[PDB]
Amino acid sequence: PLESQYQVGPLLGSGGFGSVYSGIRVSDNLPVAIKHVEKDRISDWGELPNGTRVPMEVVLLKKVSSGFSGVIRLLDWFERPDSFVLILERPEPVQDLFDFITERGALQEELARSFFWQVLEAVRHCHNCGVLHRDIKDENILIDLNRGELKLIDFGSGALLKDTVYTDFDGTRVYSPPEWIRYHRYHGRSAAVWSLGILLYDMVCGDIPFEHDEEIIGGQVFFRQRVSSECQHLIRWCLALRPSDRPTFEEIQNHPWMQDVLLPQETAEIHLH
Amino acid sequence: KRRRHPS
Ligand SMILES: O=Cc1c[nH]c2c1ccc1c3ccccc3[nH]c12
Repeated sequence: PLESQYQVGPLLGSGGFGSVYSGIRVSDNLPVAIKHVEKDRISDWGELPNGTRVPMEVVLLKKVSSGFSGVIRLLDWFERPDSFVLILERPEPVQDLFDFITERGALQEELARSFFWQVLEAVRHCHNCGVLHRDIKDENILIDLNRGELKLIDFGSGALLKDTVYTDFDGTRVYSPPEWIRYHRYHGRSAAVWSLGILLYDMVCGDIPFEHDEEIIGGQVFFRQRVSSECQHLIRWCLALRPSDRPTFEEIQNHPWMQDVLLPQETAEIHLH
Repeated sequence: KRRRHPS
């Protein structure tokens, strides 16, 4: 029984991913987000262990939802006649990283470092669980403003992680790597690193570096804000034009710019309260 | 000039 169990509040957002609403779980008042996707729009499907045929996104979310992490967890789901309904966690209070950067401008490096580290941890988690997100971007990161914790949202463009080439992509073009732009081909991890490159520049400069395909394939990174040499170096490495010249996640997390990261609590205290 | 970009 879906409507007896959740109390539906206001629409939080809508778009390519469908329509997401605020909610409270009637039993114990847990805040939730309720996401509706129309069956006619899911072109990628999987099978649960439980026989039943679900949208890939449900598969992906159950793979990454066990235990704690920086991924918004799937708490429950339902099939309706023309849609699927996904019950997700909702942090309170929350703001997404896109609105946060619009409001605050380029972030101080200490803050960019804490945020970026937490995203790295969350993306490593997805890969450990066999899941490739494929739409890493500020708009897909929620900030718990009290705990200082970042959470990944929206696996609807995701895929099972593989080591062979991907030749399909429905994520965000301005975060897509140049081998996708020119050849309609990419490998998972290395495309993931490129999009993290775009995300890191976004954070330290106040907006993404590239809007057009020619800029993406140009691989010229101009800095519009004062950014430290070490940080510019990490960004440029993540945005290397050849995939194999990009850093591994290990290499990113061992980069000198990534040393002495703040704890989430510290980050909330210094930068968010 | 700053904006969201859909999937
Ligand atoms: O999954 C796609 C989403 C698009 N906006 C979302 C999505 C998922 C969860 C949330 C969410 C959770 C708590 C607060 C605002 C939110 N916005 C969204």
